[PDB]
Amino acid sequence: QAIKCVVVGDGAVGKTCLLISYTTNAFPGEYIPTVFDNYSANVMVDGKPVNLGLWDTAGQEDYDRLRPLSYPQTDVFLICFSLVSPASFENVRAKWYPEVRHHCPNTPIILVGTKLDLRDDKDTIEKLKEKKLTPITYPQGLAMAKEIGAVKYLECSALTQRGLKTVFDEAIRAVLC
Amino acid sequence: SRTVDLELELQIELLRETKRKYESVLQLGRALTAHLYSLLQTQHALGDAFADLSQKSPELQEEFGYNAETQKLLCKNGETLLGAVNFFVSSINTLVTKTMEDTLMTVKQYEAARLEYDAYRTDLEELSLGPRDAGDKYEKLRGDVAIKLKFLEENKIKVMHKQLLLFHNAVSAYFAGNQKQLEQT
Amino acid sequence: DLELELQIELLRETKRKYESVLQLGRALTAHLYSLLQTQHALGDAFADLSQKSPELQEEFGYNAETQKLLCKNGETLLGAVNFFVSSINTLVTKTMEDTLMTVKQYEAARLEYDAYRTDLEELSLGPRDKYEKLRGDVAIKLKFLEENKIKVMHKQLLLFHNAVSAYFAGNQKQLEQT
Ligand SMILES: Nc1nc2c(ncn2[C@@H]2O[C@H](COP(=O)(O)OP(=O)(O)O)[C@@H](O)[C@H]2O)c(=O)[nH]1
Ligand SMILES: [Mg+2]
Repeated sequence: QAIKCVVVGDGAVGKTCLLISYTTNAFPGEYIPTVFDNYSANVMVDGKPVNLGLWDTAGQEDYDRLRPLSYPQTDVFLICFSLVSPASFENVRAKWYPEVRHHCPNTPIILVGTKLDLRDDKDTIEKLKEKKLTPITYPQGLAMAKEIGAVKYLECSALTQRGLKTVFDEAIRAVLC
Repeated sequence: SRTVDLELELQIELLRETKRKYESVLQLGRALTAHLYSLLQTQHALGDAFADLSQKSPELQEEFGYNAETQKLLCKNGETLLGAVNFFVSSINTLVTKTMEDTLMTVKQYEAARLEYDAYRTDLEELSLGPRDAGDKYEKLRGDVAIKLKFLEENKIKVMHKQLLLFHNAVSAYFAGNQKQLEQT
Repeated sequence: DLELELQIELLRETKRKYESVLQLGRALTAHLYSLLQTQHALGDAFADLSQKSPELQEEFGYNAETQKLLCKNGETLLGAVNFFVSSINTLVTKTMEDTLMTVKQYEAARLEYDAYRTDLEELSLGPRDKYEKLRGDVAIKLKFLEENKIKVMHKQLLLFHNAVSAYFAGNQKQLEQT
Protein backbone atom coordinates (compact mmCIF):
# COMPACT_ATOMS: atom_id res chain seq x y z
CA GLN A 1 0.00 0.00 0.00
CA ALA A 2 1.10 3.60 -0.57
CA ILE A 3 1.28 6.00 2.36
CA LYS A 4 2.57 9.54 1.94
CA CYS A 5 4.30 10.98 5.00
CA VAL A 6 5.47 14.59 5.02
CA VAL A 7 8.04 15.73 7.55
CA VAL A 8 7.62 19.40 8.48
CA GLY A 9 9.06 21.62 11.19
CA ASP A 10 11.39 24.53 11.95
CA GLY A 11 14.66 24.21 10.10
CA ALA A 12 17.59 22.90 12.15
CA VAL A 13 15.29 20.41 13.90
CA GLY A 14 16.73 17.49 11.94
CA LYS A 15 13.98 16.56 9.49
CA THR A 16 16.57 15.72 6.83
CA CYS A 17 18.85 13.76 9.23
CA LEU A 18 15.71 12.07 10.59
CA LEU A 19 14.93 10.66 7.16
CA ILE A 20 18.45 9.78 6.02
CA SER A 21 19.25 8.00 9.27
CA TYR A 22 15.98 6.09 9.05
CA THR A 23 16.11 5.08 5.37
CA THR A 24 19.90 4.65 4.98
CA ASN A 25 21.18 4.04 8.53
CA ALA A 26 23.88 6.72 8.30
CA PHE A 27 24.22 10.32 9.46
CA PRO A 28 24.33 12.89 6.63
CA GLY A 29 26.72 15.12 8.55
CA GLU A 30 29.22 13.91 5.95
CA TYR A 31 29.00 16.27 2.94
CA ILE A 32 25.26 16.84 3.49
CA PRO A 33 23.85 14.49 0.74
CA THR A 34 21.75 15.69 -2.23
CA VAL A 35 19.74 18.83 -1.48
CA PHE A 36 15.93 18.77 -1.48
CA ASP A 37 15.93 15.02 -1.97
CA ASN A 38 12.93 12.97 -0.81
CA TYR A 39 13.06 9.43 0.53
CA SER A 40 10.95 6.28 0.41
CA ALA A 41 10.97 3.01 2.33
CA ASN A 42 9.55 -0.52 2.43
CA VAL A 43 8.64 -1.67 5.93
CA MET A 44 6.74 -4.64 7.34
CA VAL A 45 3.99 -3.28 9.58
CA ASP A 46 2.77 -6.54 11.11
CA GLY A 47 2.96 -9.07 8.27
CA LYS A 48 2.14 -6.10 6.06
CA PRO A 49 4.27 -4.91 3.10
CA VAL A 50 4.19 -1.07 3.07
CA ASN A 51 5.71 1.46 0.64
CA LEU A 52 6.52 4.55 2.68
CA GLY A 53 6.75 7.84 0.80
CA LEU A 54 8.65 10.37 2.93
CA TRP A 55 8.67 14.05 1.96
CA ASP A 56 11.33 16.35 3.37
CA THR A 57 10.87 20.12 3.44
CA ALA A 58 12.42 23.51 4.18
CA GLY A 59 11.36 25.48 7.25
CA GLN A 60 12.80 28.87 6.25
CA GLU A 61 10.16 31.47 5.28
CA ASP A 62 11.64 31.64 1.77
CA TYR A 63 9.81 28.41 0.93
CA ASP A 64 6.41 29.16 2.48
CA ARG A 65 5.00 29.35 -1.04
CA LEU A 66 6.22 26.07 -2.52
CA ARG A 67 6.05 24.04 0.69
CA PRO A 68 2.27 23.42 0.81
CA LEU A 69 2.76 22.06 -2.72
CA SER A 70 3.73 18.73 -1.16
CA TYR A 71 0.78 18.54 1.27
CA PRO A 72 -1.91 17.40 -1.18
CA GLN A 73 -2.69 13.67 -1.08
CA THR A 74 -0.75 13.30 2.19
CA ASP A 75 -1.59 10.64 4.77
CA VAL A 76 0.30 11.61 7.91
CA PHE A 77 2.13 14.75 8.99
CA LEU A 78 5.07 14.65 11.37
CA ILE A 79 5.45 18.10 12.87
CA CYS A 80 8.93 18.13 14.30
CA PHE A 81 10.65 20.40 16.87
CA SER A 82 14.07 20.23 18.52
CA LEU A 83 14.01 19.18 22.18
CA VAL A 84 17.12 21.34 22.49
CA SER A 85 15.23 24.22 20.89
CA PRO A 86 12.42 25.65 23.03
CA ALA A 87 12.02 28.34 20.38
CA SER A 88 11.42 25.82 17.60
CA PHE A 89 9.00 24.08 19.94
CA GLU A 90 6.91 27.25 20.26
CA ASN A 91 6.49 27.52 16.49
CA VAL A 92 4.88 24.08 16.78
CA ARG A 93 1.67 26.01 17.52
CA ALA A 94 2.87 29.32 16.10
CA LYS A 95 3.39 28.07 12.54
CA TRP A 96 3.15 24.34 11.84
CA TYR A 97 -0.07 23.21 13.51
CA PRO A 98 -1.98 25.87 11.53
CA GLU A 99 -0.35 25.61 8.08
CA VAL A 100 -0.71 21.84 7.88
CA ARG A 101 -4.36 22.19 8.91
CA HIS A 102 -4.90 25.21 6.65
CA HIS A 103 -4.67 22.81 3.70
CA CYS A 104 -5.57 19.34 4.95
CA PRO A 105 -7.79 19.59 8.06
CA ASN A 106 -8.48 15.87 8.59
CA THR A 107 -5.04 14.29 8.38
CA PRO A 108 -3.43 12.62 11.42
CA ILE A 109 -0.46 14.40 12.97
CA ILE A 110 2.48 12.98 14.92
CA LEU A 111 4.56 15.31 17.06
CA VAL A 112 8.20 14.21 17.24
CA GLY A 113 11.04 15.22 19.55
CA THR A 114 14.10 15.33 17.30
CA LYS A 115 17.47 15.26 19.09
CA LEU A 116 16.71 13.42 22.34
CA ASP A 117 20.42 13.07 23.12
CA LEU A 118 21.41 16.74 23.31
CA ARG A 119 18.92 16.94 26.17
CA ASP A 120 21.32 15.96 28.95
CA ASP A 121 24.74 16.95 27.57
CA LYS A 122 27.43 19.22 28.99
CA ASP A 123 27.55 22.13 26.54
CA THR A 124 24.17 23.22 25.20
CA ILE A 125 22.78 22.50 28.67
CA GLU A 126 24.89 25.45 29.84
CA LYS A 127 24.51 27.80 26.86
CA LEU A 128 20.80 26.98 26.99
CA LYS A 129 20.68 28.56 30.43
CA GLU A 130 23.03 31.20 28.98
CA LYS A 131 20.07 32.43 26.93
CA LYS A 132 17.62 32.24 29.83
CA LEU A 133 16.19 29.03 28.34
CA THR A 134 15.85 25.30 29.09
CA PRO A 135 15.24 22.05 27.09
CA ILE A 136 11.80 20.67 26.23
CA THR A 137 10.44 18.22 28.78
CA TYR A 138 8.10 15.28 28.26
CA PRO A 139 5.19 17.44 29.48
CA GLN A 140 4.59 20.46 27.24
CA GLY A 141 5.28 18.31 24.23
CA LEU A 142 3.03 15.62 25.59
CA ALA A 143 0.50 18.38 26.24
CA MET A 144 1.55 20.12 23.03
CA ALA A 145 0.38 17.01 21.21
CA LYS A 146 -2.96 17.18 23.02
CA GLU A 147 -3.11 20.96 22.57
CA ILE A 148 -3.21 20.11 18.86
CA GLY A 149 -4.80 16.73 18.27
CA ALA A 150 -1.83 14.49 17.51
CA VAL A 151 -2.66 10.78 17.24
CA LYS A 152 0.62 10.14 19.04
CA TYR A 153 3.77 11.74 20.49
CA LEU A 154 7.20 10.14 20.27
CA GLU A 155 10.81 11.24 20.69
CA CYS A 156 14.02 10.06 19.08
CA SER A 157 17.55 10.82 17.98
CA ALA A 158 18.55 10.58 14.33
CA LEU A 159 22.11 10.27 15.63
CA THR A 160 21.39 7.35 17.96
CA GLN A 161 18.44 5.78 16.15
CA ARG A 162 16.85 5.28 19.57
CA GLY A 163 13.15 5.77 18.94
CA LEU A 164 13.78 6.39 15.23
CA LYS A 165 12.52 3.15 13.66
CA THR A 166 9.39 3.57 15.82
CA VAL A 167 8.37 7.12 14.79
CA PHE A 168 7.47 5.80 11.34
CA ASP A 169 5.81 2.58 12.47
CA GLU A 170 3.48 4.89 14.41
CA ALA A 171 3.08 7.10 11.36
CA ILE A 172 1.93 4.09 9.36
CA ARG A 173 -0.33 2.58 12.03
CA ALA A 174 -1.92 6.00 12.42
CA VAL A 175 -2.79 5.63 8.74
CA LEU A 176 -4.35 2.17 8.36
CA CYS A 177 -5.63 2.67 11.92
CA SER B 1 -17.37 -29.61 -16.23
CA ARG B 2 -16.49 -25.96 -15.73
CA THR B 3 -18.86 -23.03 -15.98
CA VAL B 4 -17.59 -20.31 -18.29
CA ASP B 5 -19.21 -16.93 -18.93
CA LEU B 6 -16.87 -16.20 -21.84
CA GLU B 7 -17.71 -12.59 -22.55
CA LEU B 8 -17.98 -11.73 -18.86
CA GLU B 9 -14.75 -13.49 -17.88
CA LEU B 10 -12.91 -11.82 -20.76
CA GLN B 11 -14.11 -8.44 -19.42
CA ILE B 12 -12.96 -9.40 -15.93
CA GLU B 13 -9.43 -10.28 -17.12
CA LEU B 14 -9.30 -6.91 -18.91
CA LEU B 15 -10.41 -5.03 -15.79
CA ARG B 16 -7.73 -6.75 -13.76
CA GLU B 17 -5.12 -6.02 -16.40
CA THR B 18 -6.40 -2.45 -16.69
CA LYS B 19 -6.21 -2.01 -12.93
CA ARG B 20 -2.68 -3.36 -12.94
CA LYS B 21 -1.54 -0.87 -15.59
CA TYR B 22 -3.30 2.07 -13.95
CA GLU B 23 -1.73 1.21 -10.62
CA SER B 24 1.59 1.31 -12.50
CA VAL B 25 0.81 4.76 -13.90
CA LEU B 26 -0.24 5.82 -10.40
CA GLN B 27 3.12 4.83 -9.01
CA LEU B 28 4.98 6.65 -11.80
CA GLY B 29 2.79 9.68 -11.18
CA ARG B 30 3.75 9.69 -7.52
CA ALA B 31 7.43 9.47 -8.43
CA LEU B 32 6.81 12.26 -10.94
CA THR B 33 5.46 14.35 -8.09
CA ALA B 34 8.49 13.69 -5.88
CA HIS B 35 11.16 14.43 -8.43
CA LEU B 36 9.27 17.47 -9.62
CA TYR B 37 9.10 18.84 -6.06
CA SER B 38 12.83 18.14 -5.73
CA LEU B 39 13.61 19.79 -9.06
CA LEU B 40 11.45 22.75 -8.15
CA GLN B 41 13.12 23.60 -4.83
CA THR B 42 16.59 23.44 -6.40
CA GLN B 43 15.58 25.93 -9.04
CA HIS B 44 14.63 28.21 -6.13
CA ALA B 45 18.03 27.69 -4.53
CA LEU B 46 19.94 27.96 -7.79
CA GLY B 47 18.00 31.11 -8.54
CA ASP B 48 19.02 32.62 -5.21
CA ALA B 49 22.67 31.58 -5.43
CA PHE B 50 23.01 32.90 -8.98
CA ALA B 51 21.30 36.07 -7.84
CA ASP B 52 23.83 36.27 -5.00
CA LEU B 53 26.90 35.64 -7.11
CA SER B 54 25.40 38.14 -9.58
CA GLN B 55 25.85 40.95 -7.06
CA LYS B 56 29.21 39.88 -5.68
CA SER B 57 30.76 39.61 -9.16
CA PRO B 58 30.53 42.55 -11.56
CA GLU B 59 32.69 40.67 -14.05
CA LEU B 60 29.81 38.24 -14.38
CA GLN B 61 26.88 40.36 -13.26
CA GLU B 62 24.91 39.88 -16.48
CA GLU B 63 25.72 36.19 -16.86
CA PHE B 64 24.71 35.08 -13.33
CA GLY B 65 21.65 37.34 -13.26
CA TYR B 66 20.47 36.03 -16.62
CA ASN B 67 20.31 32.57 -15.10
CA ALA B 68 18.94 33.72 -11.74
CA GLU B 69 15.87 35.10 -13.39
CA THR B 70 15.36 31.93 -15.41
CA GLN B 71 15.74 29.47 -12.55
CA LYS B 72 13.21 31.74 -10.80
CA LEU B 73 10.72 31.77 -13.64
CA LEU B 74 10.81 27.99 -13.95
CA CYS B 75 10.23 27.38 -10.25
CA LYS B 76 7.05 29.45 -10.19
CA ASN B 77 5.79 27.71 -13.35
CA GLY B 78 6.72 24.34 -11.88
CA GLU B 79 4.36 25.02 -9.02
CA THR B 80 1.48 24.98 -11.44
CA LEU B 81 2.81 21.71 -12.83
CA LEU B 82 3.12 20.02 -9.48
CA GLY B 83 -0.42 21.02 -8.62
CA ALA B 84 -1.65 19.56 -11.88
CA VAL B 85 0.13 16.22 -11.39
CA ASN B 86 -1.21 15.92 -7.83
CA PHE B 87 -4.64 16.41 -9.30
CA PHE B 88 -3.91 13.70 -11.85
CA VAL B 89 -2.67 11.30 -9.22
CA SER B 90 -5.52 11.71 -6.76
CA SER B 91 -8.27 11.59 -9.44
CA ILE B 92 -7.00 8.30 -10.85
CA ASN B 93 -6.42 7.13 -7.31
CA THR B 94 -10.12 7.51 -6.56
CA LEU B 95 -10.92 5.55 -9.72
CA VAL B 96 -8.58 2.64 -8.97
CA THR B 97 -8.84 2.60 -5.18
CA LYS B 98 -12.57 3.22 -4.84
CA THR B 99 -14.63 2.81 -8.01
CA MET B 100 -12.66 -0.14 -9.45
CA GLU B 101 -12.39 -1.72 -6.03
CA ASP B 102 -16.13 -1.59 -5.58
CA THR B 103 -16.67 -3.58 -8.80
CA LEU B 104 -13.89 -6.09 -8.10
CA MET B 105 -15.56 -6.63 -4.73
CA THR B 106 -18.58 -7.78 -6.72
CA VAL B 107 -16.41 -9.70 -9.21
CA LYS B 108 -14.99 -11.77 -6.39
CA GLN B 109 -18.40 -12.67 -4.96
CA TYR B 110 -19.55 -13.79 -8.40
CA GLU B 111 -16.38 -15.88 -8.97
CA ALA B 112 -16.88 -17.52 -5.59
CA ALA B 113 -20.50 -18.37 -6.44
CA ARG B 114 -19.44 -19.64 -9.87
CA LEU B 115 -16.84 -21.97 -8.31
CA GLU B 116 -19.30 -23.17 -5.62
CA TYR B 117 -21.86 -23.99 -8.29
CA ASP B 118 -19.29 -25.98 -10.25
CA ALA B 119 -18.29 -27.96 -7.14
CA TYR B 120 -21.95 -28.48 -6.33
CA ARG B 121 -22.90 -29.78 -9.76
CA THR B 122 -19.75 -31.92 -9.75
CA ASP B 123 -20.66 -33.38 -6.35
CA LEU B 124 -24.05 -34.24 -7.80
CA GLU B 125 -22.48 -36.12 -10.72
CA GLU B 126 -20.12 -38.26 -8.68
CA LEU B 127 -23.08 -38.98 -6.41
CA SER B 128 -25.24 -40.30 -9.23
CA LEU B 129 -22.47 -42.80 -9.90
CA GLY B 130 -23.49 -45.04 -7.00
CA PRO B 131 -26.83 -46.38 -5.63
CA ARG B 132 -28.36 -44.81 -8.76
CA ASP B 133 -30.16 -41.47 -9.19
CA ALA B 134 -30.46 -39.77 -12.57
CA GLY B 135 -33.59 -37.65 -12.35
CA ASP B 136 -29.58 -18.81 -7.96
CA LYS B 137 -26.76 -17.13 -6.08
CA TYR B 138 -24.41 -17.56 -9.03
CA GLU B 139 -27.00 -16.14 -11.44
CA LYS B 140 -27.95 -13.15 -9.35
CA LEU B 141 -24.25 -12.26 -8.88
CA ARG B 142 -23.53 -12.86 -12.56
CA GLY B 143 -26.12 -10.20 -13.33
CA ASP B 144 -24.89 -7.83 -10.64
CA VAL B 145 -21.33 -7.76 -12.03
CA ALA B 146 -22.43 -7.22 -15.59
CA ILE B 147 -24.32 -4.06 -14.61
CA LYS B 148 -21.38 -2.85 -12.54
CA LEU B 149 -18.83 -3.67 -15.23
CA LYS B 150 -20.88 -1.48 -17.58
CA PHE B 151 -21.24 1.42 -15.17
CA LEU B 152 -17.53 1.19 -14.43
CA GLU B 153 -16.41 1.19 -18.04
CA GLU B 154 -18.60 4.26 -18.70
CA ASN B 155 -17.17 6.13 -15.76
CA LYS B 156 -13.61 5.00 -16.59
CA ILE B 157 -13.77 6.63 -20.03
CA LYS B 158 -15.03 9.92 -18.55
CA VAL B 159 -12.55 10.16 -15.70
CA MET B 160 -9.56 9.17 -17.85
CA HIS B 161 -10.53 11.34 -20.75
CA LYS B 162 -10.77 14.42 -18.55
CA GLN B 163 -7.59 13.53 -16.67
CA LEU B 164 -5.57 12.66 -19.76
CA LEU B 165 -6.67 15.93 -21.39
CA LEU B 166 -5.78 18.08 -18.36
CA PHE B 167 -2.56 16.29 -17.56
CA HIS B 168 -1.34 16.74 -21.12
CA ASN B 169 -2.33 20.40 -21.16
CA ALA B 170 -0.70 21.10 -17.80
CA VAL B 171 2.45 19.32 -18.96
CA SER B 172 2.62 21.42 -22.14
CA ALA B 173 1.46 24.71 -20.62
CA TYR B 174 4.68 24.25 -18.70
CA PHE B 175 6.39 25.36 -21.90
CA ALA B 176 4.09 27.90 -23.56
CA GLY B 177 4.02 30.57 -20.86
CA ASN B 178 7.48 29.22 -20.08
CA GLN B 179 8.81 30.30 -23.47
CA LYS B 180 7.28 33.72 -24.08
CA GLN B 181 9.41 34.91 -21.15
CA LEU B 182 12.08 32.22 -20.57
CA GLU B 183 14.50 34.73 -22.10
CA GLN B 184 12.31 37.85 -22.18
CA THR B 185 13.02 38.95 -18.60
CA ASP C 1 50.95 41.95 3.37
CA LEU C 2 47.30 43.02 2.81
CA GLU C 3 47.09 42.82 -0.99
CA LEU C 4 47.47 39.02 -1.29
CA GLU C 5 45.53 38.26 1.89
CA LEU C 6 42.44 40.14 0.73
CA GLN C 7 42.88 38.54 -2.67
CA ILE C 8 43.09 35.08 -1.09
CA GLU C 9 40.27 35.55 1.43
CA LEU C 10 38.15 36.37 -1.60
CA LEU C 11 39.48 33.41 -3.58
CA ARG C 12 38.06 31.20 -0.83
CA GLU C 13 34.70 32.87 -0.31
CA THR C 14 34.51 32.35 -4.07
CA LYS C 15 35.71 28.75 -3.96
CA ARG C 16 32.95 28.29 -1.39
CA LYS C 17 30.00 29.86 -3.22
CA TYR C 18 31.04 27.98 -6.36
CA GLU C 19 30.80 24.86 -4.23
CA SER C 20 27.36 25.81 -2.93
CA VAL C 21 26.55 26.22 -6.62
CA LEU C 22 28.27 22.97 -7.46
CA GLN C 23 26.06 21.33 -4.83
CA LEU C 24 22.78 22.65 -6.19
CA GLY C 25 24.38 21.49 -9.42
CA ARG C 26 24.66 17.75 -8.87
CA ALA C 27 21.28 18.00 -7.18
CA LEU C 28 19.83 19.46 -10.37
CA THR C 29 21.55 16.64 -12.18
CA ALA C 30 20.10 14.09 -9.76
CA HIS C 31 16.52 15.25 -9.79
CA LEU C 32 16.69 15.76 -13.56
CA TYR C 33 17.96 12.24 -14.17
CA SER C 34 15.18 10.71 -12.07
CA LEU C 35 12.50 12.78 -13.74
CA LEU C 36 13.67 11.43 -17.08
CA GLN C 37 13.50 7.81 -15.94
CA THR C 38 9.93 8.47 -14.87
CA GLN C 39 8.92 10.16 -18.10
CA HIS C 40 10.50 7.31 -20.08
CA ALA C 41 8.57 4.69 -18.10
CA LEU C 42 5.44 6.82 -18.26
CA GLY C 43 5.61 7.14 -22.03
CA ASP C 44 5.90 3.39 -22.43
CA ALA C 45 3.06 2.84 -19.94
CA PHE C 46 0.96 5.32 -21.97
CA ALA C 47 1.95 3.87 -25.37
CA ASP C 48 0.92 0.46 -24.11
CA LEU C 49 -2.42 1.64 -22.73
CA SER C 50 -2.98 3.39 -26.03
CA GLN C 51 -2.67 0.11 -27.93
CA LYS C 52 -4.93 -1.72 -25.49
CA SER C 53 -7.54 0.93 -24.70
CA PRO C 54 -9.29 1.80 -27.95
CA GLU C 55 -11.79 3.88 -25.90
CA LEU C 56 -8.92 6.11 -24.78
CA GLN C 57 -6.52 5.52 -27.65
CA GLU C 58 -5.90 9.15 -28.58
CA GLU C 59 -5.65 10.45 -25.02
CA PHE C 60 -3.09 7.81 -24.09
CA GLY C 61 -1.56 8.37 -27.52
CA TYR C 62 -0.76 12.06 -27.38
CA ASN C 63 0.33 11.66 -23.78
CA ALA C 64 2.94 9.01 -24.65
CA GLU C 65 4.40 10.93 -27.60
CA THR C 66 4.70 14.05 -25.45
CA GLN C 67 6.40 12.22 -22.64
CA LYS C 68 8.68 10.57 -25.20
CA LEU C 69 9.68 13.83 -26.82
CA LEU C 70 10.22 15.37 -23.39
CA CYS C 71 12.48 12.48 -22.42
CA LYS C 72 14.51 12.82 -25.63
CA ASN C 73 15.02 16.56 -25.17
CA GLY C 74 15.72 16.06 -21.48
CA GLU C 75 18.69 13.94 -22.47
CA THR C 76 20.43 16.86 -24.19
CA LEU C 77 19.62 19.19 -21.31
CA LEU C 78 21.07 16.67 -18.89
CA GLY C 79 24.18 16.45 -21.02
CA ALA C 80 24.51 20.21 -20.78
CA VAL C 81 23.85 20.42 -17.03
CA ASN C 82 26.50 17.74 -16.63
CA PHE C 83 29.02 19.54 -18.79
CA PHE C 84 28.22 22.60 -16.71
CA VAL C 85 28.75 21.21 -13.23
CA SER C 86 31.61 19.11 -14.60
CA SER C 87 33.52 22.11 -15.95
CA ILE C 88 32.63 24.25 -12.91
CA ASN C 89 34.17 21.35 -11.04
CA THR C 90 37.44 21.40 -13.00
CA LEU C 91 37.67 25.09 -12.12
CA VAL C 92 37.33 24.23 -8.43
CA THR C 93 38.86 20.79 -7.86
CA LYS C 94 42.00 21.48 -9.90
CA THR C 95 42.70 24.90 -11.39
CA MET C 96 41.58 26.70 -8.22
CA GLU C 97 43.36 24.18 -6.00
CA ASP C 98 46.62 24.53 -7.96
CA THR C 99 46.33 28.16 -6.88
CA LEU C 100 44.97 27.50 -3.39
CA MET C 101 47.90 25.10 -2.89
CA THR C 102 50.70 27.47 -3.86
CA VAL C 103 49.07 29.72 -1.26
CA LYS C 104 49.62 27.02 1.36
CA GLN C 105 53.27 27.01 0.31
CA TYR C 106 53.11 30.79 0.61
CA GLU C 107 51.44 30.55 4.03
CA ALA C 108 54.04 28.01 5.16
CA ALA C 109 56.80 30.59 4.73
CA ARG C 110 54.39 33.41 5.64
CA LEU C 111 53.85 34.01 9.35
CA GLU C 112 57.26 32.45 10.04
CA TYR C 113 58.84 35.69 8.78
CA ASP C 114 56.32 37.82 10.69
CA ALA C 115 56.87 35.62 13.75
CA TYR C 116 60.67 35.34 13.62
CA ARG C 117 60.64 39.15 13.53
CA THR C 118 58.76 39.75 16.78
CA ASP C 119 60.25 36.50 18.15
CA LEU C 120 63.96 37.16 17.65
CA GLU C 121 63.06 40.77 18.47
CA GLU C 122 63.31 40.26 22.23
CA LEU C 123 66.82 38.90 21.62
CA SER C 124 68.77 42.08 20.81
CA LEU C 125 70.71 44.77 22.71
CA GLY C 126 71.20 43.80 26.36
CA PRO C 127 74.39 44.56 28.40
CA ARG C 128 66.64 32.74 3.46
CA ASP C 129 65.12 35.12 0.90
CA LYS C 130 62.88 33.13 -1.44
CA TYR C 131 59.95 34.04 0.82
CA GLU C 132 58.96 36.35 -2.02
CA LYS C 133 59.65 33.72 -4.68
CA LEU C 134 56.42 32.12 -3.48
CA ARG C 135 54.92 35.60 -3.42
CA GLY C 136 55.43 35.57 -7.17
CA ASP C 137 53.78 32.18 -7.50
CA VAL C 138 50.75 33.43 -5.59
CA ALA C 139 50.22 36.85 -7.12
CA ILE C 140 51.25 35.84 -10.63
CA LYS C 141 49.62 32.54 -9.78
CA LEU C 142 46.64 34.20 -8.10
CA LYS C 143 45.16 36.71 -10.54
CA PHE C 144 46.18 34.61 -13.55
CA LEU C 145 43.32 32.43 -12.46
CA GLU C 146 40.86 35.29 -12.15
CA GLU C 147 41.12 35.67 -15.92
CA ASN C 148 40.50 31.93 -16.05
CA LYS C 149 37.46 32.23 -13.83
CA ILE C 150 35.98 34.86 -16.14
CA LYS C 151 36.82 32.85 -19.26
CA VAL C 152 35.14 29.71 -17.90
CA MET C 153 32.14 31.07 -16.00
CA HIS C 154 31.29 33.31 -18.94
CA LYS C 155 31.21 30.41 -21.38
CA GLN C 156 29.75 27.90 -18.94
CA LEU C 157 27.07 30.29 -17.73
CA LEU C 158 26.06 30.91 -21.36
CA LEU C 159 25.96 27.29 -22.48
CA PHE C 160 23.91 26.39 -19.42
CA HIS C 161 21.36 29.14 -19.96
CA ASN C 162 21.18 28.45 -23.66
CA ALA C 163 20.75 24.79 -22.91
CA VAL C 164 17.86 25.40 -20.50
CA SER C 165 16.30 27.82 -22.95
CA ALA C 166 16.80 25.45 -25.91
CA TYR C 167 15.10 22.84 -23.78
CA PHE C 168 11.77 24.65 -23.71
CA ALA C 169 12.03 25.86 -27.28
CA GLY C 170 12.85 22.40 -28.61
CA ASN C 171 9.96 21.16 -26.52
CA GLN C 172 7.44 23.81 -27.46
CA LYS C 173 8.33 23.38 -31.14
CA GLN C 174 7.95 19.64 -31.71
CA LEU C 175 5.13 19.80 -29.15
CA GLU C 176 3.24 21.79 -31.77
CA GLN C 177 4.17 19.27 -34.44
CA THR C 178 0.92 17.36 -33.83
N1 LIG D 1 23.53 15.86 17.96
C1 LIG D 1 22.51 15.88 17.12
N2 LIG D 1 22.54 16.74 16.05
C2 LIG D 1 21.63 16.63 15.06
C3 LIG D 1 20.64 15.66 15.11
N3 LIG D 1 19.88 15.80 14.00
C4 LIG D 1 20.36 16.83 13.26
N4 LIG D 1 21.45 17.34 13.91
C5 LIG D 1 22.27 18.47 13.50
O1 LIG D 1 21.41 19.57 13.37
C6 LIG D 1 21.78 20.39 12.28
C7 LIG D 1 20.58 20.54 11.37
O2 LIG D 1 20.07 19.25 11.09
P1 LIG D 1 19.23 19.02 9.75
O3 LIG D 1 19.00 17.57 9.56
O4 LIG D 1 19.97 19.65 8.55
O5 LIG D 1 17.89 19.81 10.11
P2 LIG D 1 16.73 20.11 9.05
O6 LIG D 1 16.64 21.62 8.77
O7 LIG D 1 15.47 19.69 9.69
O8 LIG D 1 17.00 19.35 7.73
C8 LIG D 1 22.95 19.69 11.59
O9 LIG D 1 24.14 20.37 11.94
C9 LIG D 1 22.89 18.27 12.13
O10 LIG D 1 24.15 17.64 12.25
C10 LIG D 1 20.59 14.78 16.19
O11 LIG D 1 19.81 13.82 16.17
N5 LIG D 1 21.53 14.90 17.19
MG1 LIG E 1 17.31 19.91 5.65
